Amino acid sequence: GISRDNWHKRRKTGGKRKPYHKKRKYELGRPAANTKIGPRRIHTVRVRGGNKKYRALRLDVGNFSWGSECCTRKTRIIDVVYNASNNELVRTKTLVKNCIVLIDSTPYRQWYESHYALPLGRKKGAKLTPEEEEILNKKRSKKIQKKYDERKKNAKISSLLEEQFQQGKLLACIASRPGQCGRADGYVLEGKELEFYLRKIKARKG
Amino acid sequence: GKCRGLRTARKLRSHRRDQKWHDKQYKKAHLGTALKANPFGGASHAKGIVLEKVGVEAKQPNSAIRKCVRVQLIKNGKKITAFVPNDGCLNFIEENDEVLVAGFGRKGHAVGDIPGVRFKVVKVANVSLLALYKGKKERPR
Amino acid sequence: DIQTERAYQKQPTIFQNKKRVKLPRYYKNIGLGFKTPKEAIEGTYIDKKCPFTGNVSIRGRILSGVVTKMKMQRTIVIRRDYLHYIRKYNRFEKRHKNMSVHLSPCFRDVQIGDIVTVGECRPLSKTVRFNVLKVTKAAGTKK
Amino acid sequence: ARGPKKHLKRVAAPKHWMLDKLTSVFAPRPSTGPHKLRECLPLIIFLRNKLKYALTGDEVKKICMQRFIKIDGKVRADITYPAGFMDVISIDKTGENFRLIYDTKGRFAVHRITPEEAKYKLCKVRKIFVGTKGIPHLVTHDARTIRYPDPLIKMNDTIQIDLETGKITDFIKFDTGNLCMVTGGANLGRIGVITNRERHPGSFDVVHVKDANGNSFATRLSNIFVIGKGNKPWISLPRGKGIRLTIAEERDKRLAAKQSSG
Amino acid sequence: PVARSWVCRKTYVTPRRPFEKSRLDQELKLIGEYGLRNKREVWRVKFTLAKIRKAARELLTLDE
RNA sequence: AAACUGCGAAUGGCUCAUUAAAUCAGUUAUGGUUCCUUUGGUCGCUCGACUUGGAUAACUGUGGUAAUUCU
RNA sequence: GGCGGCGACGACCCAUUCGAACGUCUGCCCUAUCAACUUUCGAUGGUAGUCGCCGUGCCUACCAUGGUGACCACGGGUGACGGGGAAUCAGGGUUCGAUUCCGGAGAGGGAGCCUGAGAAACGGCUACCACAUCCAAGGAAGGCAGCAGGCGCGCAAAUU
RNA sequence: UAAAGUUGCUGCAGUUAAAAAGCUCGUAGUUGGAUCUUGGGAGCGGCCGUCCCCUGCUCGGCGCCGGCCCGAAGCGUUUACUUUGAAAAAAUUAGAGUGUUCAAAGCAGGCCGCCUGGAUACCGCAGCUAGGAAUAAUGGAAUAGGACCGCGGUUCUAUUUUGUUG
Repeated sequence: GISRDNWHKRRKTGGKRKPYHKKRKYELGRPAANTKIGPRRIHTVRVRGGNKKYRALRLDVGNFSWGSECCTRKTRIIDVVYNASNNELVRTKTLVKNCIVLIDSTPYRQWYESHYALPLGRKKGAKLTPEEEEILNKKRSKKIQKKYDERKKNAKISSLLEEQFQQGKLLACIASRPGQCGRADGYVLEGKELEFYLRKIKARKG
Repeated sequence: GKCRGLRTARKLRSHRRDQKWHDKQYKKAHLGTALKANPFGGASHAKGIVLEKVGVEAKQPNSAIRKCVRVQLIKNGKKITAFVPNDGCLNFIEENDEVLVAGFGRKGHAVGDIPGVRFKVVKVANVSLLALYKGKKERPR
Repeated sequence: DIQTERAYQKQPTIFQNKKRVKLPRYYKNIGLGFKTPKEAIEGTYIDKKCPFTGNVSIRGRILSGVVTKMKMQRTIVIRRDYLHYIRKYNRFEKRHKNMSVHLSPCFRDVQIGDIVTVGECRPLSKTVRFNVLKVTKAAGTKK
Repeated sequence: ARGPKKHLKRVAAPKHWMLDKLTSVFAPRPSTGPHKLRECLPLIIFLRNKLKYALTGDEVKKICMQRFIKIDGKVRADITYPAGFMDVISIDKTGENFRLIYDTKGRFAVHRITPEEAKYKLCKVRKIFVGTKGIPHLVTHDARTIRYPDPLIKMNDTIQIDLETGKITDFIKFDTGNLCMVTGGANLGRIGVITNRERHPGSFDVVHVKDANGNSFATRLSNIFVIGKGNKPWISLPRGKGIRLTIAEERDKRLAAKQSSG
Repeated sequence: PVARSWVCRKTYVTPRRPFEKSRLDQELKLIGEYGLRNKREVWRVKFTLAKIRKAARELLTLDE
């Protein structure tokens, strides 16, 4: 059908080719997934060699990695913000590899507040009324409070992530190909990457 | 040759290639003009239908009337004076008879007396003109 | 200085967002006794198609030529002159095959006429199959 | 073709089978297996051409489906089974045992071995692999994935496996002065001591081999197999001993043997 | 794709000049003297010699 | 016997229309891939019923179309 | 009641085999009454994707203005499938190679796809174009560049 | 196809037979002057002919009282050329063997169970490899950012070293 052929197109010299054979099978194109943000719809495709390939068409969660302290969680994908390839694959919210998506923070905020035992996000003035993670900030033993203290000594997070955790939405970079594997896995933008992509979202904004 | 350079292989080759078109035998056999023009269309023989019997005057010094046949071919529909070879063999040919015609010998060139006659008659109505001449076969009637 | 594309440019291997309180650079030895240059290791460029600091392996054929054009970006046109033996006219003819070759920006000072060595690899583009390994500067041209 | 080929033309068959020209359009296409298409010798060609126990390839079907043939310690019932180098064919009802060693010419010959010799065989390793839980793996020239081998064994060493159990007993390491059967190229069937290794980064490493009459020759390291430490082989050798007498000397010895015998 | 040979050569060569009086003389001498039946029979013995002779001359170009 | 299931039907055979750096040949690469089969590995490595479910074909029996390897 | 021998079949993954695919270097006939060609319906690059079994303008989006050429590009012709080979031949060469081996391509013309490890399969399917077959006129069925064989074409080629 | 030295590389012609541009310049193309290792040390055969020699810097073995003699991996201008080696399907061709009754063929066969064969060569170019260094290209030090020397300094840094842990 739609071909992936090296023969349909000109040479170095600019000389057109006469085709010697009709479209082979292995010279194959399948139509683009163009996977969206919605309730999980993944279609299995048979490929060369009787092997499978999962076309995500809707995908709303992903196993994203917070690489600073090496934790990763299944987190909800809420919005596509920026695509470096095509500017029109942001309006039509298409998940591809190296997309800049907003994701939920609450799995990472939960991990931070359970591992470091410090209030992260949480706009200043308010309290926690259920008193669950209020008790998970306090009430440790002798030597394990010392373990949390030794951990607390070097527990500084960047002001950029502090702002994003406060709004409840991190910026993530899709690393998996949701067209191919059927998954929307990736990593969270930090340091120079985050400063770069925030500058590009700011330049596109106005 | 004239350029005896050690690195003159494209000059020596491309020169020969260019000058080989001044050879008459080559140009004939390597253009499409001599073949598209050839009545037989690059065949040894060809069958055609006899439409009239012609008496061609011998070129000169030797002055006899050579009994040829005007032939319309099957393959092209082209018209040909084909010489009836042996003595008194124009009696074996009537009008509207399929004749196998061959070349005369000189590869699309007039041969001796006969002017503008490049072909001879081999068979008449699927019977060889020698067998008729010797009288080993009779004409199918 | 760098990162002028819409996407972020970085080396894929090295991780640059470890918690603190100069970025580290990935390189490799290419093999075949070809020395990785200083500008590959000390430099700040980022090229996926560098045979020293990119995702490409040199295997099969090592060739050479003369750098003839440098107008494409990150890639150059070299020119391989040789002598083909026509056996009829027991002689050679001068023949050439110019090939597009990728030029790693670790080679900062390259001029046309410089005899470049190139290594066979996976196809980097439609017409490129060769990375530059080393550059030997032209006859004289010390100035 | 738009899938795998299933026929082999009699003419396109490898020259070392010594199949005649005129009997059939087709040659027996070796089944997939341990040895390569053009480096093996099918059971049928061993059983009806070399030994002539059969007449036709339907006789070879009758022999093998009585389960009388046992290639390297296990009974096969395929007439086109690729039996290759160092393999041990045990025809058990005749009480015979054959090793497929290359003669001084590129063919495999009828080399009869004793029932004690027929219990082990020698295998060149192709690569060292580290399996899914730090498990070291060999892969031999006949596709044996032998896991937990001795760590001193590296690529281009040979290992002596026992057929019955499939476990390594001894091994020759690829070092200079060791015997070498050449199993590929122009020198196919030569036996000599390895005198020199010549490394080539990227390209193919070549190996010079001195013979038992000082006839030194080179060979690509791919086409080399070590058959004993120093000057003593771990197998029995066919007459000629992979020494490769010249065609002038072959003519001399053949003529001397014919005239002297009568 | 048949299991036949096709391999065949000629055993004779017809001479260039068909009516050399001196050649027709000497070949009919050979036929009558050794009781042969045709000129092909002399021409094939001549061709067996010429093959042997061509082989022998090819060896004389090579060094001792 | 039939029918289901599995496998084969991508080989073989035929032809030379297309095809002029294409095809093909020698030469390398696959550290850039897929691979039924064969061969040898793996097949209580996971910490959580002494054999389960209900269709369908051959079969039996009513048929339709002028007609099919139709159903 | 527990426990066991010798197989057949099936199976994730690895290796091996049979391959296949896409790339490297080098090599092809005639033609200049074909000298400039290729390029915002990709031309040569770069970045990031999509697709693909993978590598890659393979295909998008955005940049860059490149790429090839008298060392003959580009266009045209071929009574051009390529090679191993064949005929002639002192030494050179010239000509041929549709043809049994290897590789390629096609199944009346293009095109699309199902199944499968492997097909863009045609002794598979779906259309269109061409030609053509049964018909109760509503429809159904087709693919001999397989072996025979028939017609046609022819100078030219065998047994249902 | 040879004959055709009537396409001419081998190898043709061009005053008058067909043929040198009207003349000169000129960029690719093609071809390019001379010049840079020679005299010896040693032995055999009967003054002559072949043979052995005219680069250095980690680990070992003919060893010796850190060095020397020797081997191994690596470093050591670029090619072209030539020589060798590796490798390159068979069939075909050349060609070995062998009384298909001869031969074309075939790959078989031969001995009163045994003994054998199914060789070998060639395979233009291009790619790989190791000798040789004449011939032909090519390179250097000339505002000296020239060597080979040991020295004074600087920046980064394997870590050998302070019973173990800063």
